[PDB]
Amino acid sequence: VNTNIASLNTQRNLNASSNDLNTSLQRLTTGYRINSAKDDAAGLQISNR
Amino acid sequence: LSNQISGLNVATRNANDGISLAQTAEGALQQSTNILQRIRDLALQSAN
Repeated sequence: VNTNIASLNTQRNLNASSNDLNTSLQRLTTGYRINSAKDDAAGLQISNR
Repeated sequence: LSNQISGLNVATRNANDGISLAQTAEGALQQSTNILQRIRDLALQSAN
C-alpha cells in the first residue's frame, strides 16, 4: 500500500471540522447564533421581520 | 491444487471489489440518513 493512503477520511473530517469552526467563529464574533448568512432561513425571516 | 488456489485468489479479489462496492453503498446511505435528519430538522422547525 504505497500509491495511495486511505487516511483521507481524516482529511474529510478535518475539512468538516474546519467548516464548523469557521461557522462557530462567525457566530461568536457577530454574537448571533443564526448568522446573517443562509442558516435557518425560517429563523432568518423571523429575525428580519 | 493450482486450480484451487487460482480460483481462490480471483474469488478473494472479487470479494474485495464487492467490499468496496458495498462501502460506496454504505456511504451513500449515510448521506441519505443525513439528508433525512435535515428533513426532520426543517420539518419540526416548520411547526413555527
